[PDB]
Amino acid sequence: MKIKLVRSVIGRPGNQVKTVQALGLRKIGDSREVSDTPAVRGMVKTVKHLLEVQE
Amino acid sequence: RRKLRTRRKVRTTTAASGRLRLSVYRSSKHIYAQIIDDSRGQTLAAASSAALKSGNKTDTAAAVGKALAAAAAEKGIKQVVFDRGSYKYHGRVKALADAAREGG
Amino acid sequence: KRTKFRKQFRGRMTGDAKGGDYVAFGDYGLIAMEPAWIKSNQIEACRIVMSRHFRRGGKIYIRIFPDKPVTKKPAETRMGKGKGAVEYWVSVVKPGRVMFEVAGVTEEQAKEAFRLAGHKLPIQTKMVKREVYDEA
Amino acid sequence: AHKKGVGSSKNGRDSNPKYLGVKKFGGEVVKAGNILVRQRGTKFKAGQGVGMGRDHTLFALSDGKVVFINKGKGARFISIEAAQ
Amino acid sequence: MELTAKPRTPKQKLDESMIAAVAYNKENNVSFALDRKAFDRAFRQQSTTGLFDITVEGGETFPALVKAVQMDKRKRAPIHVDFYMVTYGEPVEVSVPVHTTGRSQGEVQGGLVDIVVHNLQIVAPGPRRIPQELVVDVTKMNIGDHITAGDIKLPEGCTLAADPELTVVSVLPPR
RNA sequence: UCACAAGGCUAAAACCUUAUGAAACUCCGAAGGGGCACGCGUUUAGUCCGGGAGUGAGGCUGCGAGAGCUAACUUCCGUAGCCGAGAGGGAAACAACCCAGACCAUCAGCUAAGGUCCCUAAAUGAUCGCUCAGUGGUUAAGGAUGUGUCGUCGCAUAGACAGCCAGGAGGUUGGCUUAGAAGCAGCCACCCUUCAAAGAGUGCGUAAUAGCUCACUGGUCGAGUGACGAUGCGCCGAAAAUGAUCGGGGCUCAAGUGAUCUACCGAAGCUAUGGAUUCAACUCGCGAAGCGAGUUGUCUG
RNA sequence: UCCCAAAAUGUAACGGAGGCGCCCAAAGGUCACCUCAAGACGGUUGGAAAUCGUCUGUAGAGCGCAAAGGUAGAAGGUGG
RNA sequence: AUCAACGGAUAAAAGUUACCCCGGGGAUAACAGGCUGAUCUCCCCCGAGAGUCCAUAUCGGCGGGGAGGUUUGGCACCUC
RNA sequence: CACCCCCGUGCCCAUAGCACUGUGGAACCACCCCACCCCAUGCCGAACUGGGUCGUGAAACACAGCAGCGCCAAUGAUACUCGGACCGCAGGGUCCCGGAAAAGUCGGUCAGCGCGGGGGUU
Ligand SMILES: [Mg+2]
Ligand SMILES: [Mg+2]
Ligand SMILES: [Mg+2]
Ligand SMILES: [Mg+2]
Ligand SMILES: [Mg+2]
Ligand SMILES: [Mg+2]
Ligand SMILES: [Mg+2]
Repeated sequence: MKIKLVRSVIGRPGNQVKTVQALGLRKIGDSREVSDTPAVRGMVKTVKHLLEVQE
Repeated sequence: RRKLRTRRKVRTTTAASGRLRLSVYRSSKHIYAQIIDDSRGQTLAAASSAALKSGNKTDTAAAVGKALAAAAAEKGIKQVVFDRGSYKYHGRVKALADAAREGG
Repeated sequence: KRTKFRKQFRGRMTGDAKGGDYVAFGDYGLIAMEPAWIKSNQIEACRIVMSRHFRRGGKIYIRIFPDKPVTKKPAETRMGKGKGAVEYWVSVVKPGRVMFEVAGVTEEQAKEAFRLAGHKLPIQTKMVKREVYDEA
Repeated sequence: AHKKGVGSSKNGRDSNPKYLGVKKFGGEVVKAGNILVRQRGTKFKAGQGVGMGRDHTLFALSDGKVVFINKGKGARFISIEAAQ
Repeated sequence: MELTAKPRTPKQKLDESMIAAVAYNKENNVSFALDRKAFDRAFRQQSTTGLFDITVEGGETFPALVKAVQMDKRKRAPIHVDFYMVTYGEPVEVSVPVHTTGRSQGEVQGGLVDIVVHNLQIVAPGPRRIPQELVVDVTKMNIGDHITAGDIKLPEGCTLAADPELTVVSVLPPR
């Protein structure tokens, strides 16, 4: 699953900032290839709105 | 009333004691004096009175207790918990106790 | 109007009507479209309006009752405690709740007595008819 | 000195520190002595290897694993399903 | 009356002039969705003491009687309908509208006819043998006259689900 | 449990049908939250000993409550964020709201929130609509043949709704009530005749009469006409003290406003190129740590 | 103690209510036994309740106190 | 041990200042401004009824919706 | 657990309960029977308790019928709500995404599962 940070963590709740950290994203634009497992899929759903998700 | 059975039956603290329980049906003249296992929904020993009462009906007292005590050793049983249904531990049932308390 | 026995004081919160049918007791009703606090005196004002219009008989069902106690500022301060037991009693009305219903009067007779009672109320209302048989 | 009253009526200070509730839950490891419930009456009644203090406190008799049995309110029990 | 689709998500119908529906008996309790406009013109006539056939888009005809309706509280508009599939030989308890005939001899002096029970629950009626109304003559009535349930003429085979000492129609005095 | 609406009923209390309200009511009951195990999977903190502190006046907003008038830029808790200690763009200006977290250099590029007539960067864009009030660019109860669009009853070429000519009853000055009350200051009823039709009666009127017309009927016209409601945009309601204005200019020959679609502008955000720092691992100098240099990743309000 | 208190714990106000500053030699220990409030119908001083009798009866009673939880398989009531 | 001001300063303790003094505070009141608008001022809806008759020529019970910021306040934001 | 039934005793403690109705006596159990003692009634063998039959199966119990009441209870829909995003000066409201009631309706039920001992298939 291709993930990219499109929105800033500033002004977003602690947990959502903590999730974006767990996904390995540090800057807006940071894109990475991601695992298709309940835990990794769950993190991505938890910051769904801050990310541009491919497939 | 029916509250007396459940009373003694509740004060018979099952698994904490470790012991097995000894039930009695002296409401009628066919006393059932059973050895019942705590955990398993099992009855181990037991000794009735219907199967040859020995003339006596209430005097059969020690007879059913002696029968039981002997049947206990045949299985190994040495540790017990007596449960006087609603029976005020005095005559018919007080003998059955001593009959088993001296027979093992 | 007021209640007979109680506790003295209360609070405040709101969300869409819980227990108000459409056609119970009467033939035509008066329903709230906005949330409010119906003062004892506004109900009394509506009742007398309807009672006068329907001269003799008595077929007015006031399905709402003022049970909530409201408080007041003696004159000044704040350097004291919680206040004014005896200010006014209220009925928490939420949109949908049937406040009043009439019987033994025509569509036209009822249209007006409700049009009149509406002018005395602190909220917008709608006049209604039958076809609601939910649970009996 | 006045003819009115001692202490002035209509108050609203007064309340108290207080604690309570469940301490150890369904699927937790317990050492013997470990308090698993603080309560008022007998919300939860004792079971296997679960004792009951003077103040209805439910504690572990022997080490193991906490198990909750919910028969339908009133008939509530905490037990220890010994690990070994 | 002609039904269309049946999905669990009502997002497709909600925006349009459609009302969600359900029909049950004990053997088939399928999902539904019909027209608001068509339902209303028909229901306003029928109610609980009437029935119409519902033919879902696939050619499947079934007779059903209305059990309960649930409308919006802020609006007058119905938002869901519960239909009950008809047997043919024996049904359930039905709510029948109680009506009045002829001017009372109690309504003259200063009285008024108070229909205390707007709809009556009736045990063992018979399906398609359901009376669309329940007319009660009131000319015999004076001021202080209570007509109980066990004083009402039911139409052939029907029995009463309510207590026979319970007031259905009364003539009320002035003020 | 306490409060409470309509009726039954009985000697009220109870009980029955219908119908409700609850912070200190609950037959029930979520979403969520918390403990623990696992990590089945991504991340990078944690804990423990010891040195040095500072801080114990917070502020606003959303949400959940109390106090208060369901006031305050009010007060007091809970909760999330920002300001505090936060520069940069946007919101005319403007701690806080929207976007976004500044290592340094560039006369490079893409975007965010916001924007694209001219002041002022970038479409006086494209399509179907709506609103002519400058609404947009001060709020309400209430009020309105304002325009747009869907609907629900009805009368209708067996000739309607409106204008036009003629008529409009007789009992009966319905009774009662009264100083009178005669279609019209107030109760009961709204029954009857004649018929193309006329209600013991709508509004006005004099002191009651009369008067002047409508409900209902016919002739001539000739076509749709009327009443509730729904909902979009607009109208009235709308009076304050130095000079006025939506930031201005100005805009409907939309630069207003609903829906859709690209394109461009736009920051200290992301990117390009160079360069420095922090930590870390990977090389080597040196008798050993330890510190140099050296790449690669990473960091720097 | 309850409510506020936002279904964990905790949480403020000169917010809403109300108690405590002792008592019990048995109102403790243990072993036995007992089972409540109320209502209908029937009866001596009586008669609205009382002492008696049958029929309904999770408890609508009690628990030295305030309230909350809890509780009749007793924590209620009686005795050695 | 009402050390009850209940983490309890001494074994041992009241007032007054317009004769007053110093260090501070806009952390905090009086004036004024500000925010608010209960109160205050005004206006509007409805139409009981008053008006020989006729609600509206005048007047408007019970009730309802706003405007203003000139009152008494609330709050405590710059200014001690 | 060859099979029927009964007496004890469990797990389960209303889908197990109540009402109404029917069958069972001399196997078992129930009343019953007498009591001076053992033992017992703040009075009374009511209950405990002792000795025992007969007489009956009345009462109690066990078992069976039944859907009048209890109890259990969907599907659909709504309320509410985590997260995303807005409207209104406000009380208050809306949209997207999962989660998801309560009450009601359809309907389901006069349970299911062990261990021991006693008596039957003449
Ligand atoms: Mg308003
Ligand atoms: Mg001031
Ligand atoms: Mg239920
Ligand atoms: Mg979600
Ligand atoms: Mg939300
Ligand atoms: Mg807002
Ligand atoms: Mg949803």
